[PDB]
Amino acid sequence: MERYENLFAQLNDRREGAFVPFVTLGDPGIEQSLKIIDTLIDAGADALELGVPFSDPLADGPTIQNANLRAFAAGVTPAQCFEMLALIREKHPTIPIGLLMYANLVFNNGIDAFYARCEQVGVDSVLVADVPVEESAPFRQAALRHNIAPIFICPPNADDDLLRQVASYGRGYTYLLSHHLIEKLKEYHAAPALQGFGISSPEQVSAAVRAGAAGAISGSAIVKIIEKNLASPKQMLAELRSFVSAMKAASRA
Amino acid sequence: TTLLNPYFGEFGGMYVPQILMPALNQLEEAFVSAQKDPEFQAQFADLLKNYAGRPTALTKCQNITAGTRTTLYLKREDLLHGGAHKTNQVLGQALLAKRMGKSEIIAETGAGQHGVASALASALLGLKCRIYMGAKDVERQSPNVFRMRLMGAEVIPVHSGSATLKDACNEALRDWSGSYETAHYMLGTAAGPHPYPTIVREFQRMIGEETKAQILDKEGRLPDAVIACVGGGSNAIGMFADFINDTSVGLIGVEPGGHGIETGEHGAPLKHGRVGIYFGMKAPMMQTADGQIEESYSISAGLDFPSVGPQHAYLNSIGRADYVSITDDEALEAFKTLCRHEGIIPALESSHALAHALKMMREQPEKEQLLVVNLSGRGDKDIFTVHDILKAR
Ligand SMILES: O=C(NCCOP(=O)(O)O)c1ccc(OC(F)(F)F)cc1
Ligand SMILES: O=C(NCCOP(=O)(O)O)c1ccc(OC(F)(F)F)cc1
Ligand SMILES: O=C(NCCOP(=O)(O)O)c1ccc(OC(F)(F)F)cc1
Ligand SMILES: *Cc1c(COP(=O)(O)O)cnc(C)c1O
Ligand SMILES: [Cl-]
Ligand SMILES: [Cl-]
Ligand SMILES: [Cl-]
Ligand SMILES: [Cl-]
Ligand SMILES: [Cl-]
Ligand code: NA
Repeated sequence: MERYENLFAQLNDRREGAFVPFVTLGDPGIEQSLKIIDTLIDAGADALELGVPFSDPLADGPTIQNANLRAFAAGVTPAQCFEMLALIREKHPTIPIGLLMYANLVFNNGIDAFYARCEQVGVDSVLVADVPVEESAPFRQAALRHNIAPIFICPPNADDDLLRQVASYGRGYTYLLSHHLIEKLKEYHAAPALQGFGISSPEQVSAAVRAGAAGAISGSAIVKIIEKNLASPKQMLAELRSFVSAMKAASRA
Repeated sequence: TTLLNPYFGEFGGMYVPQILMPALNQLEEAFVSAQKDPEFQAQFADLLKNYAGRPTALTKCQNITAGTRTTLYLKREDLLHGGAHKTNQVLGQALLAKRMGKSEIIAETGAGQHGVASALASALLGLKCRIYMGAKDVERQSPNVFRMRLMGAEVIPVHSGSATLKDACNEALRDWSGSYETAHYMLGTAAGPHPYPTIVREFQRMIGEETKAQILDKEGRLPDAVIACVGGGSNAIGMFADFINDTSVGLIGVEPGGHGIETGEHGAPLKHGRVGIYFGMKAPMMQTADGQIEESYSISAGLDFPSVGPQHAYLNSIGRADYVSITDDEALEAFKTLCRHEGIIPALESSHALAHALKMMREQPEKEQLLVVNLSGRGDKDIFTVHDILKAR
């Protein structure tokens, strides 16, 4: 499988950017999370980024911290997350699926076994939030051994050595935080950039693509709709549908 | 690239989001520079002497050891300004912050002692101090919170997650990732991402240096063993560091056994946890079978960091240091013993170290042994805790 490569080729042919929602698996419960994810796809998500609930999500802001708490309240475990992942891939064969993980969950039962499990359920990439590229060797090697793309954050202040490492070591896409970085990354033959952090409106999706990124990632904006509508799951899905449709439209040529 | 080795064997490292790496790299460079700067060394030594009250005494305990072949000394970190060893390293880290042109300090605290230590260092050196503390902890440590605020620190209650130490740690780091141009993160133990285990050891190493000089002066030889409690590892590594190369000197670290290892309600990750990656480091920690981080339990809240410094895990793995545990009840007995027989009220943290030494003596009373216990703090703060337990009995 080369699902990211295939997606970007297809999007390029359509002069289109990717829109990529971030949600927490199992927020606010297993069955509703599965429905949420199907809704995001049916509204035009090009790829998914999916979080596994973790006790101490250091790199996440209040919205996503709350999503993890909701998932824990539902008794969601990583094992249950992997069952969900298998079911999602089974429903949707081509959409790239990326995980946002913390190191302890990857290291816990053995790094190789974690990536093997990702391969078995049909995941495409893993971003390990608290592994900097300087210490990523065992993670990216295991990822690549199991046909998983290791994803790295490229900070807006990244120096030249960091740009070169990210361009060399990452695959699938480069996670770019919110035009110079974009051009350097292209120069160093990095995986295509997706811009993430604080993307909450169509205008920002369009701006990311115009700057030369291959697409945009949105999480807080999407999870806020979940939080807003906890009492009304049916309306939750309608609001998710209209928001994703609008955001996806903004990426179109 | 780093200037120094971030690992101790397989333990340690720098497991932080990419955005925090410049902050760690800046700090390592500043520390390596400072350690080679005689002017920095002289300023640090001056604050330690004339503000904190170093050197601290080394006190023999004949009343406790009478009739056995144990000689016992207490290294009196209880006599340091602030009443615990944490003062040493906050003064060094506050000087580092100034060296880096930082005007603001961020710290975490659980049982409040690191909060108070950070606040007093920040007051002395004219830094703007903000302290993150889990809301549950803010509730159960109101004396310490009041001290921090008297010293002009801003105390920020943390509601996220379980509202305890690990959540306070997380808020401190999130803040630092945005503020590190102007703020230094004053981490409170010899754990977390490199370079903190190294920096905290070096800024606590005078404990062991002094102990070595004092024991040679008083006994004409090195100790048979030095014994220190292990919450995160700072007072222990400070006592141990100068003796690591003295291969005859035993290094014994004491983790809290809580209600007993078998009960599961303990704080002994080094010997009874499982290696994980969290807090920026690879280390033994308290965690569920599927890798969620848990809490340590001890009568002594200061021993509740749910992992341990990576140098301790390394010294254990190569057999250079031995680690044991002491239960709440053993610590309470040692607390009572020291009050009654030496007129010193020890911190319940330190009482774990004392309890193990008492065991070493009592189990084998005709064994020749010269022991030093690191008395990491005074126990005024614990008298209500001890009163309440003894009353409910
Ligand atoms: O991702 C961050 N911000 C918001 C985006 O995440 P989210 O709002 O959860 O989608 C974010 C914030 C801080 C950070 O550094 C550290 F964790 F070390 F403190 C790393 C990432
Ligand atoms: O994709 C993520 N969040 C969703 C997009 O951000 P937002 O839309 O602001 O929630 C996201 C990515 C990485 C991350 O951790 C770290 F940066 F350290 F790698 C945290 C959140
Ligand atoms: O144990 C810690 N702090 C001591 C607080 O002392 P006290 O006030 O007595 O609870 C402590 C704090 C931070 C840490 O690493 C990281 F920053 F990454 F989270 C590791 C240990
Ligand atoms: C905080 C504290 C400790 C535990 O911290 P370490 O980093 O393990 O030394 C021990 N003793 C006292 C008095 C403390 O305040
Ligand atoms: Cl390279
Ligand atoms: Cl001296
Ligand atoms: Cl000397
Ligand atoms: Cl002598
Ligand atoms: Cl008497
Ligand atoms: Na501990």
